[PDB]
Amino acid sequence: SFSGYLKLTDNVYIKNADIVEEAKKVKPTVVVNAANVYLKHGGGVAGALNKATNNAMQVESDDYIATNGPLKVGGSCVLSGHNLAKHCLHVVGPNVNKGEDIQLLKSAYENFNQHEVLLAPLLSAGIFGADPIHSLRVCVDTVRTNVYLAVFDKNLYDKLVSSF
Ligand SMILES: O=C(Nc1ccc(C(=O)NCc2c(C(=O)O)[nH]c3ccccc23)cc1)NC1CC1
Repeated sequence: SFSGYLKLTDNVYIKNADIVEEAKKVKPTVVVNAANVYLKHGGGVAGALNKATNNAMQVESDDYIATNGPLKVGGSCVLSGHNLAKHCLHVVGPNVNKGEDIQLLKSAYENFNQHEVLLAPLLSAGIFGADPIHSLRVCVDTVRTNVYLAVFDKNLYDKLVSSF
């Protein structure tokens, strides 16, 4: 099971870890991907998860978009977790670097409530441009199911814990 996580609330836990390595070790029921609306997994968490699947995540994602069209910002879809998890919940948080509305971050975290337990990154953080301290606050105030947050950067992890 999940190990070495610091407890933040009744249901939110956090660890300084690479979500790829965490997923390979735990093989959770659900791993969250920090997706974009086109499911083009180029960089950040999405690029790293896709690379770990040997591009199988991108092949499945392209078939999903060809059938269904793009997701909405704040929306999600459930696909295979391949070699990382039973399922991957692809969630689209707003990308501040593309000018998207930061109020959609709460809608993005609401997708997590459809799953009892998840391994996840902070949405809209990293290359999506939002303040990770804000993202953690919205996560704690929105998600009611059990969420295990993996924060790649050690210095950001320490700041997130110390300012919580
Ligand atoms: O390449 C990797 N891992 C690996 C590579 C990159 C990341 C990463 O961009 N993280 C930042 C991030 C966070 C976060 O950390 O809060 N949230 C986000 C939301 C959207 C986009 C990005 C982020 C994460 C993991 N592993 C290989 C070597 C075995």
